Amino acid sequence: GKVYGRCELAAAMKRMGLDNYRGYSLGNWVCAAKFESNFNTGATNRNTDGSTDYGILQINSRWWCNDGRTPGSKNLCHIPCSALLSSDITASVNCAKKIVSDGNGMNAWVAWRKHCKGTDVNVWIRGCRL
Repeated sequence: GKVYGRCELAAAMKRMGLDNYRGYSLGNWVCAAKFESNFNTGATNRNTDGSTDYGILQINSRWWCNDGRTPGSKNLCHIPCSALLSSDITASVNCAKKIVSDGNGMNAWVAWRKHCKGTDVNVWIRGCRL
C-alpha cells in the first residue's frame, strides 16, 4: 500500500483509461482520490453499519467488494476488499468503472460531490506532462 504522488497517480489512471471514462475528465478522478484517501492506497474507514471503505477510492464493502465481515455484501465488483489495498491501483480502477456506470455517475463518491464537483478540476493534472 503506498501513498502515490499526484502526477504519478494521474499517469497511472490515464494509462488505465479513466480519462473521460463516462464523461469524467481525469482531474475528476485525481481530485476524488485526493479527498477520499489523500492518495493512500492502504486507507480503510469503518462505518456504523459494519461496512468498511477500502483503498484509494474508498470503496465500500456492503456493495462492491467482499471482506467476509459485512452484513449482506453484494460483491458487485467481484473482488475481495483486500485487493483494493494493494499498491497497484488496477483492482480499484476496474471496480471504480463499475461504480461510475451504476446510474449515478461520480456522485457515488461523497468526497467528489463535496470537494470536487463544481470546482476547477483541471488544476489537478497541471504540471504533469501527460
